[PDB]
Amino acid sequence: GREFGNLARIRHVISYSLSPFEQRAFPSYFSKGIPNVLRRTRERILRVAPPFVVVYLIYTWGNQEFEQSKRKNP
Amino acid sequence: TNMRKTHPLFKIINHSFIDLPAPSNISSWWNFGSLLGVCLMVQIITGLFLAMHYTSDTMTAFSSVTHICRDVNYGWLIRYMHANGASMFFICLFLHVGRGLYYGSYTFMETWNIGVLLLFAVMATAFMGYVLPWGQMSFWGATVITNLLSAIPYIGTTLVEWIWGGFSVDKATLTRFFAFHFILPFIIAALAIVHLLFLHETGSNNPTGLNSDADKIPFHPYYTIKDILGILIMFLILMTLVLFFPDMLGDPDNYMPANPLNTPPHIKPEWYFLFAYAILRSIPNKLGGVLALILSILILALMPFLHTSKQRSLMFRPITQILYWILVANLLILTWIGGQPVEHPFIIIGQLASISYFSIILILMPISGIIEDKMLKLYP
Amino acid sequence: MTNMRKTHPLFKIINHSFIDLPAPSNISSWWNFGSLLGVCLMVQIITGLFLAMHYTSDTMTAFSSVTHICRDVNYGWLIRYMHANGASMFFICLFLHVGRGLYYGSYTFMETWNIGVLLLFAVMATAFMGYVLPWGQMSFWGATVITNLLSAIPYIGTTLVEWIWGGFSVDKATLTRFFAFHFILPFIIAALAIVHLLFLHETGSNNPTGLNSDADKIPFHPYYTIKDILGILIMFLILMTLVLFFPDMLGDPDNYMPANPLNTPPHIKPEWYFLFAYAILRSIPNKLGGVLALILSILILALMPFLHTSKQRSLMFRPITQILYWILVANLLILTWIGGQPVEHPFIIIGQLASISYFSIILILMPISGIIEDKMLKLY
Amino acid sequence: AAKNVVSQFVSSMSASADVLAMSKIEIKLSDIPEGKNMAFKWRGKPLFVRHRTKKEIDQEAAVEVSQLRDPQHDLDRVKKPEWVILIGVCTHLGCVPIANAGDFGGYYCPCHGSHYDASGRIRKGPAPLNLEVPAYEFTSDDVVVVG
Amino acid sequence: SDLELHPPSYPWSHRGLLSSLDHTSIRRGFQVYKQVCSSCHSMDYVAYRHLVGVCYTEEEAKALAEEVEVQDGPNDDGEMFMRPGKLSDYFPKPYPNPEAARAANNGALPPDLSYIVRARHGGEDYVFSLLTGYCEPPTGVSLREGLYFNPYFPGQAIGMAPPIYTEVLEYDDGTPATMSQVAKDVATFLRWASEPEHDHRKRMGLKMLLMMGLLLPLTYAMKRHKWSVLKSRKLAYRPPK
Amino acid sequence: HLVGVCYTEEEAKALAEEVEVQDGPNDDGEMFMRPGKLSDYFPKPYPNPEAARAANNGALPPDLSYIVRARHGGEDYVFSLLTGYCEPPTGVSLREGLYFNPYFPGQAIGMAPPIYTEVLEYDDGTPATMSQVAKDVATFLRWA
Ligand SMILES: CCCCCCCCCCCCCCCCCC(=O)OC[C@H](COP(=O)(O)OCCN)OC(=O)CCCCCCCCCCCCCCCCC
Ligand code: HEC
Ligand code: HEC
Ligand code: HEM
Ligand code: HEM
Ligand code: HEM
Ligand code: HEM
Ligand code: FES
Repeated sequence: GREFGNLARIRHVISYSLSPFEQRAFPSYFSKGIPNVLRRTRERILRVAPPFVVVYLIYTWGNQEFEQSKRKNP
Repeated sequence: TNMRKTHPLFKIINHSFIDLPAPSNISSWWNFGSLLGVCLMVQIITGLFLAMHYTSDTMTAFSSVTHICRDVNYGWLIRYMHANGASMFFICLFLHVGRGLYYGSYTFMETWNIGVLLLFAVMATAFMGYVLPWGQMSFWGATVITNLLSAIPYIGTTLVEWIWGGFSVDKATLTRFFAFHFILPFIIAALAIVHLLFLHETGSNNPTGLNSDADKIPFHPYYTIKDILGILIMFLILMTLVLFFPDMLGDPDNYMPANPLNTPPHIKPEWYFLFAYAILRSIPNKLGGVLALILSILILALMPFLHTSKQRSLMFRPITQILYWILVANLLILTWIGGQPVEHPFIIIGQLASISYFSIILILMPISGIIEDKMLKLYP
Repeated sequence: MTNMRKTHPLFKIINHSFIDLPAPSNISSWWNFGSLLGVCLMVQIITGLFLAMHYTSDTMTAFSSVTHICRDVNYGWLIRYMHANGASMFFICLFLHVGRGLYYGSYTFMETWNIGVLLLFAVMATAFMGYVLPWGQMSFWGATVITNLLSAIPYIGTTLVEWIWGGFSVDKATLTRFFAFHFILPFIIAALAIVHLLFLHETGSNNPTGLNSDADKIPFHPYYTIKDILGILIMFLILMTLVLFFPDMLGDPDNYMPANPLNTPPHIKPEWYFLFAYAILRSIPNKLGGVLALILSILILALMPFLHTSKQRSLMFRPITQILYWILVANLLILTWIGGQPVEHPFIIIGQLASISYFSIILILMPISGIIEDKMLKLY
Repeated sequence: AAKNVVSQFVSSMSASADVLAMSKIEIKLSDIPEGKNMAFKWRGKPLFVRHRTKKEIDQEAAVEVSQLRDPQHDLDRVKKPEWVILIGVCTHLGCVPIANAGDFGGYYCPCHGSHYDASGRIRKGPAPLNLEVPAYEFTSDDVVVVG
Repeated sequence: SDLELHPPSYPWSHRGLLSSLDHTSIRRGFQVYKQVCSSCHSMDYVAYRHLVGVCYTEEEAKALAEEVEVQDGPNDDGEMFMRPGKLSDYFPKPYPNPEAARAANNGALPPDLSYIVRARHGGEDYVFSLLTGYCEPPTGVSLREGLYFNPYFPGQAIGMAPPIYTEVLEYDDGTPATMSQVAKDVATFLRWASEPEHDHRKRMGLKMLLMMGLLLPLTYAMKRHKWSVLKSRKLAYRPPK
Repeated sequence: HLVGVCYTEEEAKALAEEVEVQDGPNDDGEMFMRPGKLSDYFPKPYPNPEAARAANNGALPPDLSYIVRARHGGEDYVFSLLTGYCEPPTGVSLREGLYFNPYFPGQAIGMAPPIYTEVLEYDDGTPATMSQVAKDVATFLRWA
């Protein structure tokens, strides 16, 4: 019903591909991976990390407050 | 002439797994639901090889479990594979749900509703399966969960007596829980077929949230080999969890036989229930706590009506991204609080976490979408 | 607006299958029978589920659990005897359904026929293990007899039988794994029946005349819906007068004793839907040959599509092959009677003649009769 | 990996160590004299074992095969005719036979009055068959291991 | 009291990821259990056949099983009789029912030690801390007679008398039976009693680690092959303007 | 199982308290000998089948819970067995400890003839003839 041939109408688009036997499986892996990993980390770390940082802070505070609650009160 | 497009058994396989058009840019998170199916299949297989030696009588339940772990050839592997596979199944399920929330996949409303029915079914299946080995925490968690389920006025006591088969958890409860734990995964498999059918009616979703009809690829061999790699990775974590540390996710107190006379000093379920249990400890009302549990599962089904944006995914909505990660952080907080004793300061922390949870899902996310629309010069 | 019956992705399947399915107008009451089988199947599952809620698969507490179901569980006797008599009525509907398929030439649908033969093997295995399950005398000794004739296979039979047994005899490992297999097999039968209906609906159903029925076709609703409700109510009448008036006319009295390996019964026989197979087995003086003849009896039932040497599909206009068909049906009745008899005079020679005539009518005389009427009607 | 895990599950379906423990752990001792028949508990069934003499060997060999209710000679029962190892179970109702009695010096069933010989062939009673000879393996001659 | 004391982490020889158990220590700890701990505690889920190929041979475990009597039966007159134990028998009960165990131990029931390092927080370390941790009670607490002060037991009031002292038993291999050595050996044996599959599990884990370290890069290489069909695809646009 | 069928709760409670049932163990760990209750099963004559075979000369008396449903003929078989004890014919010799009942398979039963005229006394004044006793016990076994 929603197979190939009637998904969308596309005009004037040219696409180029190679055989997998002509190109490398890992072409310039770390030289183009570590900059991209660092770039993706740069775009997402300020929106991901600080909730988990404040969760770690609340977790350590709750643990030390539980240990102080179990402690004696002279 | 070919049997792929003509044979009616192979036609469904061809249009569901071989020649199904899929977006070319879906990331590794789209593996997880497929992983869930494999996990379900694995559980069923291991469950069948657990049903060949398990005896569902109270005098011979724990002894039959020890006979599996000690005398049956690689019965320890089957049982601990079943338990850690249930845990990895809930890991995949939580990440599948969170990916559906992040990338705006709840616009497929029927797929979302079949999903939340599947979530209820697998939670019930896990609870009854944990009742089955008849340990101390199995019996006491069953007693706690059912006698708090008794909180509906005038209906609750008769309902919990009819669920129990008596005055408490006893041999009738164990037999009927074995039958129900056996019967539920096949209903789960049928609902998963309906889930996949409702998805394949409308196609799947890409991470950008745009229309993926401009660039679509066949499912085979691309997502076939991607799912094979995901299955291998899932098996790596599963076999590491079963073959090196079989008890980071378990409870030692379930290795004692069930004693109705002795109550444990601390009673808690598994971690995938624990956050809900924290909400169950948040409100000091019985019926209010039960409704807090039920709405804490059901507001995920409510969220298709909470979309107030004109952009689907969160890839271009950074404030709602921050608020979503605050929600996931709050879920981790509730999971930690649920396995803690009922003592200060965990009460106010759990109440604040439940208030933040319901405020973020109910109130703050549509307001964030509205003001993002306003800042993109869309809202009036 | 739109038509919700034909455009909904879930309701389209029910509309295509049971509502707007084109059906022949002239099909007789025998066309009810297969639908009754499906109803009987789910009836079995429902009763089995409640019989799974109080039964313990353990040789110390199997017979006592069955007596506890019969005496102490509220209406447990009703559900248990409904399960047993509905198994017998399931085989009654099975034999009438297969006889309809043989008489009216419905075996030309080859994939549907072979799928049905697979369903037949699965339900026979399910009923055999379920009969082993209550752990009476006849259950234990019938399991012993069937596994010994499985052990008659050369060089792999002994290993296969000690691996099916889980030991050196029939014990609680065999009982537990038979409980697990008897539980899980009807869902496989249900999925296989879904495939069975899928192949039939993509090939269409057959009229008793054998002609092309596309000239006169009617929707399934509301004709065959109400016709199948009437058939369901008649099937309930026979099942309820079997469960409420004669609970033990088909049952075995020696099953009401606890299982004893020391005491063997004077007569060992399986239930009445295995008796013709046992009589075919008992005739040949070779155990490997007897098992070979049993499996090839059900396989020549499967091979019946390849023996069709007539230009007319049904037997409506073929009276010689009609006569041979009723000789075959009466021969099946004779084998059923002989299978419940001991090996005494004159049952050996009668059983040998019955098996020889059964194989000769299925293999030899029916295509010869088809060729004879082909010549006799100037067809070739 | 697939062959390994299939082997794991197939070996799991096979016989466990508990059921393998109940067989082939029986030790028959040498302090049992001539003609003294006792029962061991093998596979949940009684097992009569007795040490015999050459006179009983010739007496059991004098009984013909074709005229029997169940045709079996003495050499086809055991390859050591001076050791008799049978199952002490009544084949009709399941009672316990009593050895060293009767005309031929064998088993006696008190529940109905069956007379057995020293080897175990049916001689009188409603039993339509003989007594089944279990298999055994030979260690040093003081010890024989049944099964 | 309400405040607790967590046991520390002792460096066992089986603490590592692939380090198996020390079977000489399991044999010595079995001798400790048979000579000391079997008077009050039970081992219902361990038979004498489990010791074959782990600590003892077939004939040694046969002699160990034959050293004790088992109430078998019934006889042909319907009576229970003593018999020498065989390899299929489990370890014998000290008391037939828990009520006589509570009567003979002043109310407290000594638990069945088949999972006691699997059912306690901290594992066999805690067991070691229970056995070498007995001390004089501090000033302020005055426990009831029949109890003893152990700071590692919850509530610090244990009903168990201190069972291990120096040369409490003799070892057949000429090992000095100090109290710490006996406690370490019985902790190793109780670790084996909960996990008889421990060494096999670690061997399968080592094979799994090598096997997955082989097949993650290879499956990743096939994925990168089939998807580097598309990951070097170049698209261009030619509008007629 | 007898309340609402043949007795009231007081009569069945008195019947249960007539007989003694072993129960326990106590806090000291010993089995005591309490009076019976309504929830108790019917008392076994022998603790194990081996002493049953010893007390009845090899033959084990079976459980008469489904002895109607375990035999062909039902309660007709029980009635013909209890009222069919006759002398053996000539040509067959019966050893001591066996009795000739033609309805038993093999015709040499090991059960001594249990019922005779006025073997017990009825509460309602029914004349306790042998056939009446056999009919009543066959009806009761059919109920059981
Ligand atoms: C005449 C009526 C007198 C009474 C009047 C009252 C009315 C009764 C009905 C009248 C009907 C009038 C005719 C209309 C019906 C149609 C024609 C018909 O049925 O004719 C009778 C039929 C003739 O045979 P037909 O099939 O027509 O053609 C064969 C080719 N010559 O003949 C037959 O079919 C006969 C079949 C005989 C079969 C005998 C089988 C013997 C062997 C059986 C062995 C089975 C068991 C084997 C066991 C082996 C192991 C022990
Ligand atoms: C009789 C004097 C005993 C001897 C010999 C051994 N133990 Fe024991 N033990 C005994 C009692 C009465 C109790 C219960 C005390 C209570 O308050 O519950 C115990 C308990 C234990 C436990 C469980 C501790 C826990 O926290 O649950 C362990 C692990 C234990 N004992 C170990 C142990 C060992 C290793 C022994 C052999 C040296 C041993 N016990 C001997 C009584 C007696
Ligand atoms: C002790 C003298 C008994 C009395 C009192 C009753 N019965 Fe009995 N019965 C007894 C024995 C030792 C046996 C074993 C079988 C044998 O070889 O004799 C039986 C058997 C029965 C049976 C089963 C018959 C069968 O074919 O299996 C029945 C139905 C039976 N007995 C009935 C019965 C009734 C109704 C009694 C009360 C009047 C009764 N028995 C008393 C010994 C004794
Ligand atoms: C029909 C298939 C299944 C069968 C036959 C089955 C059977 C069993 C049995 C016999 C046990 C008890 C043995 C044990 O101690 O592990 C068990 C435990 C368990 N099962 Fe399943 N199960 C099935 C499917 C599932 C599924 C789908 C889940 C996940 C939701 C699940 C989760 C569990 C859990 C969590 C336990 C407890 C593990 C433990 O405590 O050891 N089971 N199951
Ligand atoms: C029982 C466990 C579940 C199984 C086996 C399952 C199975 C699947 C499968 C096979 C897919 C298609 C592959 C994919 O897109 O990743 C899928 C997609 C989806 N599932 Fe689930 N699912 C489960 C739970 C859920 C739940 C609980 C929800 C609801 C939160 C859900 C909602 C969805 C949605 C919205 C999609 C489509 C999103 C997309 O394709 O982009 N699923 N599921
Ligand atoms: C998944 C569904 C089913 C379940 C859970 C199930 C379960 C059981 C159980 C627990 C018993 C033993 C109870 C008793 O007989 O006292 C039993 C007996 C039996 N079942 Fe099933 N069953 C199922 C489906 C079927 C089907 C489809 C058949 C075949 C028509 C069947 C045939 C039998 C038979 C013949 C018995 C023996 C009844 C007797 O005691 O005489 N069962 N089943
Ligand atoms: C196991 C239980 C079975 C069920 C639930 C079942 C179900 C059905 C149903 C619902 C139909 C359509 C209604 C009808 O026309 O009768 C049907 C037709 C059919 N079945 Fe089955 N069936 C079963 C067993 C078998 C077996 C064993 C065979 C093979 C001998 C078989 C072969 C056929 C054929 C050939 C038809 C088409 C007949 C026609 O429509 O003209 N079925 N079955
Ligand atoms: S009872 Fe033993 S021969 Fe009949």
